[PDB]
Amino acid sequence: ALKVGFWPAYSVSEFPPSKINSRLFTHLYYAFAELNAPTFEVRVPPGSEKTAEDFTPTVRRLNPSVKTLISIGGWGSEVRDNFAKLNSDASARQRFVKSSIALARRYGFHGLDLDYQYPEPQLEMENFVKLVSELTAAIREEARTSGKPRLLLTEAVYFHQKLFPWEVVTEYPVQFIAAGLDWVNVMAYDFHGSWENFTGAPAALRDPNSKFTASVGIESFLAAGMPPEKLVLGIPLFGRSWLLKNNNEVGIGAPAVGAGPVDGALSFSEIQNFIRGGAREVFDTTTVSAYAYKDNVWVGYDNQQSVALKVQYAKEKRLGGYFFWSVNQDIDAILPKIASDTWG
Ligand SMILES: CC(=O)N[C@@H]1[C@@H](O)[C@H](O)[C@@H](CO)O[C@H]1O
Repeated sequence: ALKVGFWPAYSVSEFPPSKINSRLFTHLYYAFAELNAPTFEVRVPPGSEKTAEDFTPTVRRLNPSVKTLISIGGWGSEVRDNFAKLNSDASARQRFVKSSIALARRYGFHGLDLDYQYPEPQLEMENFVKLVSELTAAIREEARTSGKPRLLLTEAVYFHQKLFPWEVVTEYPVQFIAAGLDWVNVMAYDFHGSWENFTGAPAALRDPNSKFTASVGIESFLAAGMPPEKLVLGIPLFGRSWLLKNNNEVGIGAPAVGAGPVDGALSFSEIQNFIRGGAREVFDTTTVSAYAYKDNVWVGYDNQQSVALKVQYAKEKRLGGYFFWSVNQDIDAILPKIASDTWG
């Protein structure tokens, strides 16, 4: 049973690793190491070496049996473009594989994660396969030479097995992945947000009149032949916010006029403050989700109830477990506790 949390190093000032309740997790990820083009000598951001080093011993103080992984990449065009440059260059791939393994070992991480959004189109998937093929070979060789247990290898995946459901240009090679990776982190969120001019459930578990749901995505990996234990269901600890066109239209599907605070996203903790400050919270049973609104601000997120429901779902579907992005966004570890209690 995998209980996974992502900690972003950029949150270090407001939420250092010591604040993580690691008793609620089996694995904690450090996000993110840099690809560092053009050499592709992977590294943590220069000047953060101490933070990277202290991460694992720190989180193990509260839970000595917790394991850690370091994630390489992240979202955005720069990371995507750098993966694309890297994967097409055999020499660069060799430098990446060598430096990534060294990076994990340097700081005492138990594994590596690749966060590439996204390996499309077909050429990019094929070249990513080359990278992972070489990385897995090196991981096994490093275990034999060192006498240590091999590093874990995971990767972030789109909510759906096809890239993309509406226009398929490539797809995740599920048998390759099941063979080479310990698990995948399914990003079952950001289905809806301020890029749309209507409010919606940003991480809907299901929806009777929509294909953008966690369940539809999970079903697609399972249909493709992925062993269910290889799938780890992502749950956001943030919500997507909109500014309402009309303050008296406050339900799902209400017209909107742009991103709410802060640039279209609020942490769960910020959403708690929003409610304590007068916002009305609604649970939407149709989508298995929450939303909250006050004046012209509307936010959709996962709450205590929807998280319990999503974790039970993951158990029903026989998944490997769940992950949260990102742990700094729930300062009192409200949702990680509910999730851990639900699975146990
Ligand atoms: C489920 C999905 O694909 N969601 C994406 C979202 O991640 C992205 O931020 C947005 C804006 O480009 O476009 C959506 O289609």
